This record gives sequence, structure tokens and C-alpha cells, in this order.
Amino acid sequence: KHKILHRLLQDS
Amino acid sequence: ENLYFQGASLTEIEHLVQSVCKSYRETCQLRLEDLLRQRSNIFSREEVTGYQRKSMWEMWERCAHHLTEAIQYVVEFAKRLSGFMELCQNDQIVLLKAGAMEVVLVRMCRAYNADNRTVFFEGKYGGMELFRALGCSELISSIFDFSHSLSALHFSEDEIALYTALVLINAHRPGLQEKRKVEQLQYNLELAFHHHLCKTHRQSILAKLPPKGKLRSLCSQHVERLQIFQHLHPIVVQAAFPPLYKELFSGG
Ligand SMILES: O=S(=O)(c1ccc(F)cc1)N1CCOc2cccc(Nc3ccccc3F)c2C1
Repeated sequence: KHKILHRLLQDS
Repeated sequence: ENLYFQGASLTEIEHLVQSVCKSYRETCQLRLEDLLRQRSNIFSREEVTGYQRKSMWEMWERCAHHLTEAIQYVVEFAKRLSGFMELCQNDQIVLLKAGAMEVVLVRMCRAYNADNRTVFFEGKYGGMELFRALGCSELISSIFDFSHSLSALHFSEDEIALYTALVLINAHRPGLQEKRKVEQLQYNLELAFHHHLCKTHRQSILAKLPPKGKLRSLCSQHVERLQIFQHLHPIVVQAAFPPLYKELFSGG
């Protein structure tokens, strides 16, 4: 259930 | 939410070419100057044998991590692309899940040397025989053939920038909620790419670009071979494959 894209997209 | 979600003027398209080339330059992972300089640095017969003697799971883990590192640079490229951050999160993830591997497959032609059919891998250049332990020879041969075909086009860095922006911004991807916004951004990026080719007398490359079905076929083969490997070594995938790789290719 790995979800990383949302973290990369929201990290600024 | 962005100028490029509507019709853009010629001056706005010129501004888009520059923005895309900038986004690519700042996220390209490896410098073209480095890749060309390292061409003379080739794995020895001893080193090739060492990679062939690695276990299938060890080689899959290494290649999955190299792909994930490449994909992380594509995610940053997408984030810098005009209009991409103004799309909804559902659509950004649809576009990245479908297109990040396709962008890596295009970018990798820079690291491929058509003179001796070698790729830059783990510090040196090696042929497809370097990957023999993976047990997916057709997929490796297909990836090498693809890089060879793109190498024959003699792409500039700016052409790769514009072509990869268009690979990513594809309004046909299933699952897009704001399809009309993506269609307009794609239209403007298509104009930017074609404008640049027109200006540089490089329009002849358009008929030579690979069909979309070719990138799709490579992505499908990778997922198919991964499913075979996962059946053989499920705990290697569960315990040692990168989380982003699993999110993109094995549904989490
Ligand atoms: O391992 S790589 O050096 C490589 C370089 C050249 C090849 F033909 C193969 C690997 N790296 C960079 C090239 O981008 C790609 C592009 C595609 C795939 C992968 N990996 C991969 C390959 C096979 C199985 C699982 C996998 F994950 C990578 C990863």
C-alpha cells in the first residue's frame, strides 16, 4: 500500500 | 489556473520553450558532458562476469533502485513544468504513474553509446550482457533497441526537454478528471516543441519519432517481467524494493 508520489508532490 | 490551460500566443509559446528547456536542464539527473566523457570507461570482461554471477534477485533490486532514482528526477521535472502543479493531485498522479517510466526510457538514450551498444551503468559503460542475471533478456534487448533508435535521431538537450514534456502531458491517459485542461496544456507543449523544431530546421525528426505504442509496449513488458520476478522472490519485492517503484509498477 506504498504511497510516495503524494509526499514528493506536496514537499516544497 | 495557468496561462497554458487556454490558447497561447506565439510570444507565450516562445516563453514555454525556454521554461521547458530550463525545467529539463535543472532535473536531467546526469550531465550530458559527463556521459560523453565516460564513454571510454568500459567494464572489463572480468567486471561483466562479476555482474553475470550476481543472483537474479540482487540484480533486480539494483536495477529497481536505479530506475527509482531516475524516476525521482522525472517527478521533479514534472513539478517544474508549466501548468503541472495547477492540475489536481488525482491527475498529477495519473500522469506520473503512466508517464514517468516513459520519460526515463527517452532520457536513457543520453546514457547509451550507439558506437559499441553500451549503456552507462554503475560508473562505467556495459553491453546488454551486463544484465543477463535478471532473466528478462527480451525486455533488456527491447530497451537497448529503443535507445539505439533514439540515438540515431541525434537529439539535442532542448529537443529531449520538449519531447519528454509532451510524453508526460498526455491527455489520453485513462483516469484524468480534468481532461480538457490537460488537452490544452498538451496542445501548447506540442506547439512549443514543433515551434522549436521549425526554428532550428529540425522538423524532419517528427516522422522519425517512435509511435506511442512503442513506449507503451516497453512499459507493459517491464510490468510483466516484474510480475514474473515477484512470483519467484515475493519477499525481495516486499522487503527490499523501493516504495516508489512499488507504487508505480506493482500497485503499491
Ligand atoms: O538499472 S539501470 O541502469 C538499466 C539500464 C539499462 C537497462 F537496459 C536496464 C537497466 N536504470 C537506468 C535506466 O533506466 C531504466 C530503464 C528501464 C528499466 C530500468 N531498470 C530495470 C530493468 C529491468 C528490470 C527492472 C528494472 F528496474 C532502468 C534503470
